[PDB]
Amino acid sequence: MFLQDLIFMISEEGAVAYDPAANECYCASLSSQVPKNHVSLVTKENQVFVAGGLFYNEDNKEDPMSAYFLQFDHLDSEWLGMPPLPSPRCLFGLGEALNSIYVVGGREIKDGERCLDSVMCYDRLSFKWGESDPLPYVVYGHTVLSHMDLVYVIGGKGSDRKCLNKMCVYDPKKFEWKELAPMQTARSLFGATVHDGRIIVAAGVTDTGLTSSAEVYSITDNKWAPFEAFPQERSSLSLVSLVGTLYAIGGFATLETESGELVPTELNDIWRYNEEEKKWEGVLREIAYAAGATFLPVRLNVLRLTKM
Repeated sequence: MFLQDLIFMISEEGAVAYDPAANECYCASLSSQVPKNHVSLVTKENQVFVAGGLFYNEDNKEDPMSAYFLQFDHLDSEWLGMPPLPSPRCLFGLGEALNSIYVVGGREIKDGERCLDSVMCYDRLSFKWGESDPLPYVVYGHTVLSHMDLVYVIGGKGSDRKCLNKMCVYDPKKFEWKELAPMQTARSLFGATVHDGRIIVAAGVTDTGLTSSAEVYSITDNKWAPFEAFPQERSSLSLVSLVGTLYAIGGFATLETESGELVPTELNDIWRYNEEEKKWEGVLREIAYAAGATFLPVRLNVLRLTKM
């Protein structure tokens, strides 16, 4: 057998792996160890990390709260403990480059909820956390992407709590943050991925609502262009590129009830981008029930999983 590339859905309820081509769904983990509020990343080498939540640390009188840091154990479908993130922040993003995992920006969980320009780095050889070169601006709710040992920071909200069209990139070899071309539409809490060597963004919150808009960025040319709008305005949409196909998954949308009420609603649906027609197409209404799920492309041995 060879591992198969699947959509991996992570939440407090467990981990579900979905093959969107066969429409087969598998239970990858029954563990609850991932905190509801979390972010996740998969390395090029298929290792899955999660950070989030909050807990009282054993050891620190000055800063008594830390955040969980976990790594998925492929042998027993449990989450392995790691040295915790010594920073009780939220609405941050996770990146990776060279032999480090990066926790980028965000805002403080407690008093005054300061927005952050700080970057915490987990050194995978030494097993220690520490501070890396700070961002050029404070930012939370942004998306972080990792490609060719660069770490991209896209959108979010800044020091005035307004949405950003900015994008910047970190090169750890040069210790250098650089500003890249901005998006057309400022957005936070949005979906983004690298796909066929370009960066694609979709949906998001804006300063006074939501957007369905999408855009595509050429890394080579440092230029944005419009991309097929997603069919619905949403917050916290996820994009996942899986063996050449772009998928859009979940997030919050507005339900109009029979009586005309406009109610926010959380979805775990999946759509695919039809490249030939340049259109989004529904795939499933609900992968599984979850709140606050994240989604990644992950290779797994299907014969070890429980079919659902």
